[PDB]
Amino acid sequence: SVVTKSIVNADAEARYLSPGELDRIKNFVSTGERRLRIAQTLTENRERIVKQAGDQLFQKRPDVVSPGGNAYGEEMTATCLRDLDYYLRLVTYGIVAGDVTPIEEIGLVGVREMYNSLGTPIPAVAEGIRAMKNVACSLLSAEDAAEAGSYFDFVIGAMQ
Amino acid sequence: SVVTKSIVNADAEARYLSPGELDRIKNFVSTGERRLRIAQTLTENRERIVKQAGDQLFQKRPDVVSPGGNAYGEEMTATCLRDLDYYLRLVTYGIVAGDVTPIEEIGLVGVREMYNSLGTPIPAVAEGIRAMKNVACSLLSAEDAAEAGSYFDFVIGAMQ
Amino acid sequence: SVVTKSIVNADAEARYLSPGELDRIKNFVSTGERRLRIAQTLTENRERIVKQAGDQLFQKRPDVVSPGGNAYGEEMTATCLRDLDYYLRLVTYGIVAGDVTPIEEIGLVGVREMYNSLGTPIPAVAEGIRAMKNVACSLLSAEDAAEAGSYFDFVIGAMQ
Amino acid sequence: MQDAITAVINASDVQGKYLDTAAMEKLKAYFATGELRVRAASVISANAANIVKEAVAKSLLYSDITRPGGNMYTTRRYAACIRDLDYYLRYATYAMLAGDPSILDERVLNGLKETYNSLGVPIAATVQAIQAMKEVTASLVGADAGKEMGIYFDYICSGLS
Amino acid sequence: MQDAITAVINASDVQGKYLDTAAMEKLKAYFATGELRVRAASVISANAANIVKEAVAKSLLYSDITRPGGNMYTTRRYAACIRDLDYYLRYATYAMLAGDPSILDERVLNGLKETYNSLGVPIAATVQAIQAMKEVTASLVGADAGKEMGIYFDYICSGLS
Amino acid sequence: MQDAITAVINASDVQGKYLDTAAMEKLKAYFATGELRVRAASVISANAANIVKEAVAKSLLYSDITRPGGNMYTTRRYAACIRDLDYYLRYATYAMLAGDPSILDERVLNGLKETYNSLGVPIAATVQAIQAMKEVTASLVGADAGKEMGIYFDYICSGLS
Ligand SMILES: *[C@H](C)[C@H]1/C(=C/c2[nH]c(/C=C3N=C(/C=C4\NC(=O)C(CC)=C4C)C(C)=C\3CCC(=O)O)c(CCC(=O)O)c2C)NC(=O)[C@@H]1C
Ligand SMILES: *[C@H](C)[C@H]1/C(=C/c2[nH]c(/C=C3N=C(/C=C4\NC(=O)C(CC)=C4C)C(C)=C\3CCC(=O)O)c(CCC(=O)O)c2C)NC(=O)[C@@H]1C
Ligand SMILES: *[C@H](C)[C@H]1/C(=C/c2[nH]c(/C=C3N=C(/C=C4\NC(=O)C(CC)=C4C)C(C)=C\3CCC(=O)O)c(CCC(=O)O)c2C)NC(=O)[C@@H]1C
Ligand SMILES: *[C@H](C)[C@H]1/C(=C/c2[nH]c(/C=C3N=C(/C=C4\NC(=O)C(CC)=C4C)C(C)=C\3CCC(=O)O)c(CCC(=O)O)c2C)NC(=O)[C@@H]1C
Ligand SMILES: *[C@H](C)[C@H]1/C(=C/c2[nH]c(/C=C3N=C(/C=C4\NC(=O)C(CC)=C4C)C(C)=C\3CCC(=O)O)c(CCC(=O)O)c2C)NC(=O)[C@@H]1C
Ligand SMILES: *[C@H](C)[C@H]1/C(=C/c2[nH]c(/C=C3N=C(/C=C4\NC(=O)C(CC)=C4C)C(C)=C\3CCC(=O)O)c(CCC(=O)O)c2C)NC(=O)[C@@H]1C
Repeated sequence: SVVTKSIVNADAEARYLSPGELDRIKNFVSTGERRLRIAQTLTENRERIVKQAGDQLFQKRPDVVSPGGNAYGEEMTATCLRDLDYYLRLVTYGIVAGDVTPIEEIGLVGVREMYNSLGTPIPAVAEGIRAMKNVACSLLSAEDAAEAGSYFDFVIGAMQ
Repeated sequence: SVVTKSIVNADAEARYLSPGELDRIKNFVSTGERRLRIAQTLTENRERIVKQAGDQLFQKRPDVVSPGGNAYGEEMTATCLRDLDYYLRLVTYGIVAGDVTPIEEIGLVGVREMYNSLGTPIPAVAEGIRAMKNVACSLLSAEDAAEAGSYFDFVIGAMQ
Repeated sequence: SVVTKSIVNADAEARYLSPGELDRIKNFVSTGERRLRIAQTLTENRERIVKQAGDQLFQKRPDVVSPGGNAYGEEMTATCLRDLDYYLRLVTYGIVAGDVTPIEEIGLVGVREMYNSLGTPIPAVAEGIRAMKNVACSLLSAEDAAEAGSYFDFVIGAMQ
Repeated sequence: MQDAITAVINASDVQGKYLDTAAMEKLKAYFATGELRVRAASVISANAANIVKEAVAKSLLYSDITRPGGNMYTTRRYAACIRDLDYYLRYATYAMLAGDPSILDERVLNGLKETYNSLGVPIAATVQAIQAMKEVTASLVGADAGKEMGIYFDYICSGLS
Repeated sequence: MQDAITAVINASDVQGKYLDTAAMEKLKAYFATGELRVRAASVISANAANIVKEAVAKSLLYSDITRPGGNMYTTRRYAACIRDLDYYLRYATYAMLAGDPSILDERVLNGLKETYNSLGVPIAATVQAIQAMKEVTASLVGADAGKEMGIYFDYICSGLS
Repeated sequence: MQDAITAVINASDVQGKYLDTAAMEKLKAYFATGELRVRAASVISANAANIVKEAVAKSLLYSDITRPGGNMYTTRRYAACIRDLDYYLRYATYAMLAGDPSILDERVLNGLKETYNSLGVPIAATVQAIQAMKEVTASLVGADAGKEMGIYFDYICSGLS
């Protein structure tokens, strides 16, 4: 969070938090209620987002669910929708945290090493979370869709 | 001491003490009897030096013993004369050691951090040991006053 | 050995042995039988090589076995022939190892520090192993004398 | 390190669950008390030198530790002691501002007791100094902010003992 | 480190004896099996990624360790685990190619159990992964080369336990 | 480190007292014996290589330790041993010249026994070498200077055991 980042930077230089850094915590705590509502909206509409994002993902990339692909079969396709559920769960942490550190530490650090070993196409995984972004943001308002979308974009960029 | 310094420098380069460094111990042990007499003279006239140095110190800096100052009152003034006694005791160690290391390690390393926390004016403390120098050297001979005075000057310079 | 060197270099860069490095083990294991025959020939003719090399060594350097020298007397001369036996035993390890690491680690690393403390002339020791080289190579064939001689030369060069 | 927000996230992360209805209330508790934490941090930052000064004079000064033979004796060990109180006050403010004592376990208390017992620093005397700052800080920041700081002051004292 | 050749040399070195008639036969045993060791190393080097992949899918994947709460969970700890199998496979190949497990004691097993028990890595799960690679490697390299590799695979598992 | 002078100063420093009438006599004892210490140091410095040579030949050479299997065997371990005797002789001279064994505790004996027991160096053999140098040094420096050196030679041997 911004509170954690402000303390780490302040502790590094051996000093108390500056008036500017304290102000970054002041607005963070005031706008905390806003981000919790955004997190709840995605949490309530969790099953719908994963299903629709999957349907759009397999439409754009049929080779993954076709014979020879990584997500071929009911079990392999169901496991792919769980990956989407994981990153959707990480996005909700990223939103409520106010930064992309929870998303980074958990499901992004060494993400290509995982999928290359599994044999999963990571650009296909990146295209999957693109589908979640559009389905998730459509539920949220115009202002909230812009805020929540920046966390999805970070997950897309890390995979690319 | 010079013996300690000669061993530390010799051990650093991995070698026995050089003919020159051994000669620095030869004259040190011969002139040791001289410095002990200087140390005893200050030790015998210990109470007089502290009293007169205090009287001169408060004459030059009345603000410290005036209302609002650091040494205001009987207890606060008595504590200041103890500080003078400490540095006088350190000077006697410095003399008998043949160098300013005992003075440095004990009462000088992080001396400004102490007095700034206590709220004591350190230039006033430096002016205090100036008084001790003049009172202490007056008891000693012309040759001994020059030798003993160099240790007082080191304590003055460290505070400044 | 070449196998040890190939693994150490491969482990340093974090990788499996290259096709070239594996080939250095392929020829090493094939030519292993050749070097064992060379090692046995020196081992069988062990007592003769040391005796003749000693006789030639003391002929070229009589001062060592003369009064005042390091190898003066029966016990001191016998101890010198043991040194020759040690380096001959190390040469046989060097041959069978395929490199001069066993010779280096055992009897060469800090060899001048030993002989300078003992007071032995190391160029005389180098001249001793020159005698062993010529006596040892004469027993071996033309091809084997060239191979085995390179290990003796390494022991000569390390002493110089 | 962790704070009140990320600590709740990691709790739900290990279980593999989304943010629960109970977990959301823990975050709302931190956000509602956010301005109260920041207000206290600015007061302690301004009166950083004074809190350490009064705490030392109240508990440490004029006693065996300051006298020859004691551990505070000499300017080096005196300056080294007030430096620790400057750390304890600063690291206590981080723990309060973060709302989680994870920073105290990692970057302060980790191998602190062993370092003192080796060098010969008195733990009982150190605790009285930190407890002195707790009372001094509470008077400045107030009753609400003073209690929250006191939790992390007592946490440092618990780690030493 | 040591190999089959230098290990025999050091054995004769400590005794202060030349290469015995029995000691020569130990070297000839290594030289005769030299091409068989090199052939196996090239096969494992080519199928380095596949051996680790199949071993993880057989033993590790689809279980509590991969799920939230487990030790393989998260991409960092997942990537860190397959990295260990890449080491164990590579260091096992060195031990086989050298013909002496001295490299495993020095540059792998030295303080490995203590590092896991500190961080909280399951040893029982790690052994199953290495034992999985032993069966996968044996099918590729053959029966002769598979047994020799298995000695140094089991040596790593013995060091962990 | 400390010497005879600064050791007396630190003793009076912890008590918080000036140099006592008894404390002055301890310093005068060091100054009166100052030229005797310096004379001995110059003799050992000149005969530094010879003292170590004779000590090794008397105690260490022609025995199991020098033979294959022993700890002095090989040129690396032989050269490493005489290097230690060069240290012990040099650090013993510092202790004598300083008149205080504080240098031996800090920059020599600190974790020395643990380093040997790990590597496998014989302590009993090391003591005989140092005790050999004590007898060799005593013949050169004399009876007066030989006794004073012997105190710090035996101090090193006491630290190892
Ligand atoms: C006198 C020249 C100045 C002065 C001094 C003053 N000092 C104090 C209090 C203390 N001074 C010390 C000093 C030392 N401690 C050490 O270990 C050493 C090195 C050996 C020194 C020099 C200490 C420890 C104290 C704290 C009391 C204690 O001993 O426990 C005061 C009192 C401050 C107060 O208000 O409490 C004063 C006034 N005062 C002056 O005006 C001069 C400039
Ligand atoms: C003051 C209340 C007490 C006290 C303290 C004292 N400390 C030391 C020496 C050290 N103290 C520390 C403490 C910290 N290091 C850190 O990184 C942090 C925050 C993470 C703290 C709180 C360290 C590292 C040292 C060693 C450094 C050094 O230069 O010595 C001393 C000196 C001990 C000595 O002999 O060296 C003292 C006196 N003293 C008291 O009397 C109080 C109880
Ligand atoms: C879907 C967009 C893509 C896809 C995915 C797919 N994944 C798997 C198997 C696993 N995926 C994971 C993922 C994670 N583990 C984590 O800890 C995190 C961070 C929180 C993530 C994102 C794991 C652990 C597995 C292993 C199974 C297990 O949970 O134990 C598969 C199956 C591969 C196989 O053949 O076995 C697939 C297919 N597939 C696609 O086609 C999309 C590109
Ligand atoms: C995989 C089969 C198991 C597993 C492993 C796992 N390991 C770690 C962390 C580390 N692992 C090592 C291992 C090695 N270091 C080496 O140098 C070598 C060869 C000589 C090996 C095999 C090291 C050094 C670390 C620490 C480095 C780091 O960045 O953490 C973790 C993460 C633990 C953590 O919380 O940090 C994991 C998960 N995990 C499993 O579940 C398998 C049983
Ligand atoms: C012969 C060519 C030269 C010579 C040699 C000589 N050596 C000694 C005594 C020793 N030599 C050794 C040598 C080694 N020790 C090792 O560990 C290795 C590596 C494997 C070697 C080469 C040792 C240990 C000794 C000490 C005796 C012992 O074994 O305990 C002497 C005797 C010196 C004396 O006066 O005591 C001599 C004369 N002498 C020559 O003249 C040639 C130049
Ligand atoms: C000689 C009397 C004995 C002996 C010694 C021996 N020592 C080693 C290895 C080391 N010895 C030291 C000793 C010191 N380090 C210091 O800094 C000081 C002064 C402060 C001393 C005295 C150290 C650091 C080492 C390790 C360095 C290294 O390169 O190994 C060995 C070799 C052990 C090994 O296998 O590595 C030996 C043989 N040997 C004897 O037999 C005598 C009893």
